[PDB]
Formats: sequence, C-alpha cells, structure tokens
Amino acid sequence: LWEMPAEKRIFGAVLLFSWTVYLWETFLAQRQRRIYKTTTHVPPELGQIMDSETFEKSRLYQLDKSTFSFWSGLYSETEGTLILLFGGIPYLWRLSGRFCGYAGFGPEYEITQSLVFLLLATLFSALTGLPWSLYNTFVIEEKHGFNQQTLGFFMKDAIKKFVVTQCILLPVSSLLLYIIKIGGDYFFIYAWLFTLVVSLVLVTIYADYIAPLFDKFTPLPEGKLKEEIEVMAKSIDFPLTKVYVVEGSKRSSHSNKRIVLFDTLLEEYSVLNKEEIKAKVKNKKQGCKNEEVLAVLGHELGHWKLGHTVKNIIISQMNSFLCFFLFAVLIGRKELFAAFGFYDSQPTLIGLLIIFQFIFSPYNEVLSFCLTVLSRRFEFQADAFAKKLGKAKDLYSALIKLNKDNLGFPVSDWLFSMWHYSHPPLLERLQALKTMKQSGLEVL
Ligand SMILES: CCCCCCCCOCCOCCOCCOCCO
Ligand SMILES: CCCCCCCCOCCOCCOCCOCCO
Ligand SMILES: CCCCCCCCOCCOCCOCCOCCO
Ligand SMILES: [Zn+2]
Repeated sequence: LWEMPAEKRIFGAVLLFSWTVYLWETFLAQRQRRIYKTTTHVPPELGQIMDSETFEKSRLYQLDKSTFSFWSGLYSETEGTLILLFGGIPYLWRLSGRFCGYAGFGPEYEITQSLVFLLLATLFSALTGLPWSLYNTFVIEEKHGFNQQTLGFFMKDAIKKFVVTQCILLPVSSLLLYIIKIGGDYFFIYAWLFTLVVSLVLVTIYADYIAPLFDKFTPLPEGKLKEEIEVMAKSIDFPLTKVYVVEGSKRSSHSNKRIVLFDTLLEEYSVLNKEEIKAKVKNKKQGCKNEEVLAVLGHELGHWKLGHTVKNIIISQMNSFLCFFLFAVLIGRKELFAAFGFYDSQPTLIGLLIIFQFIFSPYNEVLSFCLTVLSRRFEFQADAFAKKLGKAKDLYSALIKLNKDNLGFPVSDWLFSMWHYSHPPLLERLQALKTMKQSGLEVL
C-alpha cells in the first residue's frame, strides 16, 4: 500500500471512505428502523403527547420513509461507485467536448466545454433523481395523506427549477472559472470574494425575484394574529415590516425583515381547513391556534436576537475561504487528476469537482457533523428565548401539535439522532421548556 502509486492510493482512499461512510449510515439507519418496527405502543413517557391513533399513523409513515431511504441510499452508493470505477466523469467530459466541436468550438475553449459538462452533469443528476422523487411524492406522500399536487404541477415545477438553476449557474460558473484562471498566485482570494458577492446578491434578491416563481405569497389578513405578531416584534426591537403567508398547501399539507408563515401552520388561515355517530371528532384539523403560532415565532425570532443567523453566515464564509485556500495548494498536483481518469488535461472545473467533493470528503463529513451539533445547540437556545419571552407553555403545546400534523415519531435511536438530527428530539425539547426561570444566577 505504502508502495502503491499515489494516483491509486488517492482513488482507492476516496472510494473506500465513501463505502465506509455508507456502511456507517446504513448501520445507523437500521437502528432507527428497528425502533419503528419495535415500538408498537405509546411509551409511558408519552401518554400526554400522542394518542394511539396518531402514533400508529406516524410509525407507519416513518417506516415507509425508512424503507424508501434504504433503497435510495443503496442505489445512490452503487451509481456513484460505478461512475467512479468505469470513468463516467471523464466520459461525460469527452462527450461535452464532442458537442463543442460539432458546434465549431475546439478544445482550447475549456470554459465552454466546462459549461456543457455542467449542464449535462446537472441534467443527468436531475433525471436519475426523478423516478425516486415521483415515487416519494405520488406513492409515499400520497398514501399517508400529505401530497396535494398533480403530476402536471410536479413536472412544471421540476422543469422551472432546472431552468432557473441553469440561468444562474452557467453565467456565474463562467466568471468564477475565469477568475480562477486569471488571478494567481492569489487567485483564491478573488475566487472567494466573488462567491461571497454572488451569495450575497442571490440571498438579497431571492424573496422578491426567485421565490414567487415557485410559490404563491399573500399578506397575512387583518385580525388578532397579525396584531399580536406586531406587538411581539416591537417588544424585542424586531423591525418587522410585513407578514406573508406562503400557500404551501399547493404542494403538501406539511408545515414548517419579513416574516413568512406556511398556511398549513395556521389553524384559521390554512387553505386545507377552509360518520357512524361522531363525526364530531372529524373536526380535528391542521395548524396551530394563534397563541401557538406566536410562540413558534418567538423561537424563530430567537435565532435573530441571539445572532445565530450571523454566526452561520460567518462559519460558511470562513469555511469557503479555507477550502479555496486548500484548493489553491492542491490544484497543481497532477496526480489528483490522474486518479480520476484525466491524463492529458487538467480542466479547472474538474479540479474543483475532485478537490471539493472527493479530496475534501473527510473534512466535509466532520464539518457536517459539527454543524449538526451546533444546530441542536441553537435550537435549544431559541426555545429558551421563547421561554424568556413568557411563551414556554404555548411553545410546548405548539411543538406537540406540529409533531402530530407532520406525523413525527417521537422515539429515536440515540446514535442515529446524534449523527443526523439538526433539531433535538421532541421530548428533549419539551423537558427543557419545563425547567425553572431566573434570579441573579451570578454563580457564574
Ligand atoms: C429506479 C427507480 C426506483 C423506484 C423507486 C422505488 C423506491 C422503493 O421503495 C419502496 C419501499 O417503500 C414504499 C412504501 O410505499 C408503498 C406502500 O404500499 C402499500 C402498503 O400498504
Ligand atoms: C476491500 C475492502 C472492502 C471493505 C468494505 C466493504 C464495502 C462494501 O460496501 C458496498 C456498499 O455499496 C454497494 C455498492 O458497492 C458494492 C461493492 O462493495 C464491495 C466492497 O468490496
Ligand atoms: C444552524 C442554525 C440554524 C438557524 C439559523 C439559520 C441561519 C441561516 O444560515 C445559513 C447561511 O448561509 C447562507 C450564506 O449566505 C451568504 C451571505 O453572504 C455574506 C454577505 O456578507
Ligand atoms: Zn429554530
């Protein structure tokens, strides 16, 4: 192994790391699936939190998602393994060159060929994802009562998302690739700065110019909820401007500056809210009453007051800086390219692909995991901020009702949930909302 050629050590290590992660995640998923199969009546830590009918409905939902997840993750690991072993990436590259030369563009036009590759690669991935997304939407989600869309809506939506993605992706990619080629030895600072500016622009225009292409937004109607939101926002110096409702119910009954609220979150504005004896119980409808929406807003506004959003932005740009720096260190190493079937050329984009996705693999995994732990910490802090606003009782209630409307299963394997859950389990959140309050607490 030591004496194995570097190009073989590189390829082998990327592929073995892939398989290792996949086996670790298959192991974890099995432990969680076992809980769905095993935990067949409500535990006593939970009598007050779910009734037996909702519990079975959630267990059955989550178990179908888990089975679908096993097959998706097996197909995805196989497809990736086979692409790597049989050179699908050099193949698609050479195929992109072939399109270029029948349009009169020779190999010297590398960025052009790169943009063709970007189009085909994203198309391929879009196409191979489509059977799975259709099955999840029109079998799993349909079966358990959540899907609201037709196939025609689904396909209209998919094409529009793909087109809009290309409209932004390709021009931005031609420039970033140019910048990389024309800077140096400090090109990576300008590469980093350009991606920061693109990221800033995109985030600044998304609400007005991209989001309304895909969803219907309407102002929250005048009433008691609109006014309590305004009071709360003032109370924390939040410069609330307008409250909008997004008609998520065009897609799904699931429920999740400006404030935007899903209509499925709102008992009295959900579009989806608008028999042998009882009949009456068939009045159990979706969304949260107003005092619950407010506590959830209290939580969301905690992410703002506590500066979590600013911390996430800083983390992502420091990470982006670090990766562009290391890309600069590594991109002259011709063995990295040869590992993946690029012998006669070292295209810049192929370089980004290999270094950011393959070589940086272990760092990407460690960082994902670190961000997941941090996320859990921020969620407890946002819950605690709503407690501090005086809304613990309503947030407690809110989390139970949303868990029910979305059929969350509130028992999890501790290892699976440590690895995967960006929000702490429901029961851990409810216990935290029950604790005491405040005095001096100056016992540092
Ligand atoms: C290459 C295309 C692959 C197509 C995707 C199939 C995904 C397989 O997952 C199936 C397992 O879970 C599905 C559960 O939903 C069906 C419920 O059937 C009714 C049982 O009462
Ligand atoms: C020679 C080292 C192999 C030890 C780890 C086994 C990896 C198995 O994971 C495969 C899972 O993905 C399905 C597609 O890959 C099938 C080939 O795996 C064979 C591993 O030699
Ligand atoms: C993990 C805690 C989740 C709660 C807060 C979510 C905050 C969103 O953070 C994601 C930010 O990433 C997008 C990058 O934005 C680019 C802005 O560019 C910087 C301009 O100076
Ligand atoms: Zn939160």
